[PDB]
Amino acid sequence: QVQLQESGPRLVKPSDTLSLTCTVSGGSITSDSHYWGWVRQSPGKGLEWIASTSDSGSTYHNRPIYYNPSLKSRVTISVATSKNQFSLKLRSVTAADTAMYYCVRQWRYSSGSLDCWGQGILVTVSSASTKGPSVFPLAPGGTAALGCLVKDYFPEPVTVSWNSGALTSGVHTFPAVLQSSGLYSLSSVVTVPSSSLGTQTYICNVNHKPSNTKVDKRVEPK
Amino acid sequence: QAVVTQPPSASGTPGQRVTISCSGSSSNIGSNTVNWYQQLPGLAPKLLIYSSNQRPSGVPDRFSGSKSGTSASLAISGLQSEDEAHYYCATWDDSLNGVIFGGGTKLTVLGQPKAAPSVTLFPPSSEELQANKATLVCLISDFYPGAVTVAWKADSSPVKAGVETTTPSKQSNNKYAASSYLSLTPEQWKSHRSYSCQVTHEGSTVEKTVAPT
Repeated sequence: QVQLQESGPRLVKPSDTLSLTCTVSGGSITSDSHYWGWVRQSPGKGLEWIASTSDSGSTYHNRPIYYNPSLKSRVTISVATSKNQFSLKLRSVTAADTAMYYCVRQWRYSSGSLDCWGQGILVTVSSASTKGPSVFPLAPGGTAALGCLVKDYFPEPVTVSWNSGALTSGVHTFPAVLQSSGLYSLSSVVTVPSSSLGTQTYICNVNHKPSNTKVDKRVEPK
Repeated sequence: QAVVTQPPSASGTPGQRVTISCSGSSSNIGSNTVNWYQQLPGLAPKLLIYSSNQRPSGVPDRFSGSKSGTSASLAISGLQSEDEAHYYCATWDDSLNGVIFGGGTKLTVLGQPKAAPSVTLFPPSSEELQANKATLVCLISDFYPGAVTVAWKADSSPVKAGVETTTPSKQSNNKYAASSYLSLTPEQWKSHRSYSCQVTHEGSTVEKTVAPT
């Protein structure tokens, strides 16, 4: 019953080093029954296991370090037992390295069952520079529809919440269009009704983690 | 030869029973157990089956696994529209000393009913204007199958310039969603009187339209 979260720079340059971190938020990162690992998935493609390391392996068993051969030259795996974290460095990234990267908790038995998964982090390999978005308020029978427009960002993704996570009923966040300009746009829409509109305040909360950009925006019409 | 393989497709009608092969060799499936993972759109893989036949605590009873020789099989009894997903097999290979995956299988569940696109449209904002751009956004949701066209019109003057239309993507409920973006210039907006975003599907069309005023 372990929670796994990934963090690290979303946007690596060609032949730079990619380096992510896994934050284990549910138990203690030491167990002689589990290894800790990394899996990736290029967009539209299949799953590819990268490497997994053991902790701990002191007097009892060992500290076996397993790698997918195609990437062993390029890869480093690390634990920070003290901080409840493990890590992955991917050296010399190409565009064939753009992928959702996953933390997995692996099982020392049964061919390496990957039994707990983090939600995943999309790392894009590109020479383009980050661009945080711009948000514009979208103002509106029985049901009224209300929204935010997250305009021109790079790279994927941007998440959008409403009223700091309080409002999740009736929220629809649409997948992004890839414009001709190489930048992205998407929109998030709340279908509510009335009697409303006059009372509630409606803020959309747009995090674009690749640019460290967080914007709140209140709707209403002019 | 140190690699595993599965069919790239399977299909079925609710209530059915479908089976997905996974084929390897001596150094992997032959000498090792098998795991199976399900992956719904916009999500992460889940442990579905482990040690060839065991179940994790949440996995419904109709999911079961087998191994024999150099082949394994995932079997889903009582197909549900929930189950429409990609299904991967994984094992361990003694020759490469690590985890390998199959190429996955897309499981389509069909016989599910047509769904007509609900459509929402939006004018630009008294903010993207007094910055000096303009975008009309057109949001099309909850329609099966994922197959639409989007015509824009200036009065009927079908406008085609500056139109970005996403491809449809697979919503959670296994219906579909897409959006269209008509870009134009600030005065290009208060010049005409009204623009219309129309969305056909199957052979039945849908139109909403907005103005400045």
